[PDB]
Amino acid sequence: GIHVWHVPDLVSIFGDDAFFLFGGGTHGHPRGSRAGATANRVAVEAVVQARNEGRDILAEGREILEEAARWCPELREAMELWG
Amino acid sequence: GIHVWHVPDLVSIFGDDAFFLFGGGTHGHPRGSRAGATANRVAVEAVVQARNEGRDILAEGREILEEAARWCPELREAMELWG
Ligand SMILES: O=C(O)[C@@](O)(COP(=O)(O)O)[C@H](O)[C@H](O)COP(=O)(O)O
Ligand SMILES: O=C(O)[C@@](O)(COP(=O)(O)O)[C@H](O)[C@H](O)COP(=O)(O)O
Repeated sequence: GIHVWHVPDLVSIFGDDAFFLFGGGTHGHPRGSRAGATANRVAVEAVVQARNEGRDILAEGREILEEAARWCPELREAMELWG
Repeated sequence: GIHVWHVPDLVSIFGDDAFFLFGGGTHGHPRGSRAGATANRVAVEAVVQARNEGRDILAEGREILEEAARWCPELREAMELWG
């Protein structure tokens, strides 16, 4: 039962050599599966980029996700729906 | 100085044989011009189609635009920002 909000913690644990499966976190998006997949893809790619830039993921996950939703609506709707 | 909110009034006054120019209503979108041009395009087609459906425009413009924004992310931002 993972969604966009769990992306920063997941990247902290598993690094880059792992699979993240969003069963209900993709199809549960308020605008279908295409938006849900884009939201998760944007969330992961944004958190990884910040980690590669030296930011502290565990502490700045919320800020990274907000900054990415600031330019991606699909992630914005995903976050405001869950958690 | 016309934005998405004025589309129900513009379509009612002018009909379908006219040009609508969104100069500052396209580039003033909180996410650029390509996002702004989509919100203007979706708003017009939603109002025009709902007029071909027989629904009243001058009274149900707000509702029509809200149903359009429910599935268009670009239109939702434009309606939130202006008015
Ligand atoms: O069957 C399910 O629920 C899932 O498809 C999750 O889909 P959602 O993402 O929609 O919950 C997973 O296969 C199980 O959770 C496996 O968990 P484990 O890896 O512990 O076996
Ligand atoms: O200069 C401007 O304001 C515009 O570029 C509109 O920009 P916005 O769309 O940002 O207002 C138009 O040329 C004038 O409004 C013309 O108005 P008229 O058609 O009455 O000459």
